Amino acid sequence: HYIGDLVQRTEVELLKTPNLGKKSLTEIKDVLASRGLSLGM
Amino acid sequence: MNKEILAVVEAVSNEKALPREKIFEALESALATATKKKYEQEIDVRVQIDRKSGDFDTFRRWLVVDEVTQPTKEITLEAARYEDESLNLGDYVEDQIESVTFDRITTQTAKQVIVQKVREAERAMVVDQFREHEGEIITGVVKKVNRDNISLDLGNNAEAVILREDMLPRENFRPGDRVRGVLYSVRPEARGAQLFVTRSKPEMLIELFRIEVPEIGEEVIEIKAAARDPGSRAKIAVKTNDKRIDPVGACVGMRGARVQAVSTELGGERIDIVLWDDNPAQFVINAMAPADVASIVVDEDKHTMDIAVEAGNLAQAIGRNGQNVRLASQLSGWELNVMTVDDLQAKHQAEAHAAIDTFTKYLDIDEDFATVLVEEGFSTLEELAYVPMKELLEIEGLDEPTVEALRERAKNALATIAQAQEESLGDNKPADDLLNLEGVDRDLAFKLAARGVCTLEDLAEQGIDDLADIEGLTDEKAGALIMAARNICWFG
Amino acid sequence: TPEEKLLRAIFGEKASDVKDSSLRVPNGVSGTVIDVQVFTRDGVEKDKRA
Repeated sequence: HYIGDLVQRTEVELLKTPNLGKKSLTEIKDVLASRGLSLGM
Repeated sequence: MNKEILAVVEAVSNEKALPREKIFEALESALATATKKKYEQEIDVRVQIDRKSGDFDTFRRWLVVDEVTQPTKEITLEAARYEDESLNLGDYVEDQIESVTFDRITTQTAKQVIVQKVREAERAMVVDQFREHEGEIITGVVKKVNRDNISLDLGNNAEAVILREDMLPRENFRPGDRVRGVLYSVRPEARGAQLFVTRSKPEMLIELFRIEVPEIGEEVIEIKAAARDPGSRAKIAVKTNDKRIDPVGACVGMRGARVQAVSTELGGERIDIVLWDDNPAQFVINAMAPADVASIVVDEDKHTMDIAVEAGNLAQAIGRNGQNVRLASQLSGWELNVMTVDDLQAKHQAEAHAAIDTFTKYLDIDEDFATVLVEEGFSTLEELAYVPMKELLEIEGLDEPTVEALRERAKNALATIAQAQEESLGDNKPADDLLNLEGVDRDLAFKLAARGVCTLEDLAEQGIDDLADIEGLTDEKAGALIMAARNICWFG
Repeated sequence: TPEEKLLRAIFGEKASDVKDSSLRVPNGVSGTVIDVQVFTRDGVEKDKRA
């Protein structure tokens, strides 16, 4: 629900989620990077 | 007091099939625990009850061990042997200790330990002791009626349960009513009801017949099968080895008196009694009673039987809501298709025409030769491909070269279907592509490829949402296959 | 639940199925016990405090 929940998940965990493609994972990284955040903090 | 102690211990043993020794060992452990609770410092206690007087001595037990971890409860073998040279590892050293006064506290501790073997375990013990009742028709008194189950009292602190599915659909029991039922399962719920009793299952019918028909109890007549629609209708199949005894007549009894006693106990359930035959077709004819069967066709490969009846008997053969055919099918173990003589002939003509069309299309034979193959009993391309060459050579007009050519054509017709299964579907070519994703058969690979997912890479690029409309693919199975595809494509 | 018929082996007496309960007193007042009188009808065993 929150950005703080998303930032704790690893890239390998997000790829296990249902309806989660490589394209949507790249979108999430690019958007988090635009805000100075990274996956796995 | 002295004799009263021993008499009480004997009464516990009698209450729920226990032992005087097992009751005393447990009272000793109970008293040791009660003395250890009173003792502020946690120290091992050993109580010994004299079996003649009921007097008891309490010790400070010292578990003789090799290495002492708990100096308050353990003593070394060397130190134990200094007091008594006869002691071994695992024995107890004692110490003169004041026995706990038997107040209502110790009384509550010891009587509960005795109740753990003569109230909760008494339920299980009584069920086991009644080895006949466990399996046959036990009799209980209704103690409590709930929405989902009935609790029965069997006596001796044994409680049984009838579940809602284990009752007949029209039975209404009240507290205090006597109920018979088969003990079909003994579990381990000593506290409560470990015994499960049924009135709905077929075993209730079998055991009622065993009690009502002496010839079944004497093993002169055997019940081979029983099929049951509880509180409505049942069928039983009976056999005898004695040619002097009619097994159906014995189970019916004088003017139906025996079968009517069983029916009355089952709330007016209609019972058909049929002769068991070792021929499946003759046994199914008997099972279809009271409907007259005109012909039977047996399909051994599908384990099915087509039953032709006269148009006037069709409604009787099916029965109310299919009850007669269903009970006959459950009794025989065969799937039973009931139709008219005219419908059976129309079905056989349609099957013969479909076989002729199949053979003409795939074997490149004329309709006359395809008709001869169907008249000789060949219905499938598999039969023609795999049947022994001798059976095909018994057909008038077939020579060894023509049989070999027919078999080669039949195998090639199947190889053309296997080529589609390999590529178009996914049994070889697309098995390492559209079906590479773990959890996808040849059918699923062709369903994926119909959506444009032709490769293992195409599947790795999908979302669960893109595959959600594929018939037979759950979101979990889609997610597993996409992850398997990604593991191979992106992490291999 | 603890069958008090096996009492003869442990407690003794006969059957302690009777509700065991000690007459305890109610609330509302504090105090300090200053004087205790014990009167005994003659024939009854005097206990140690009497």
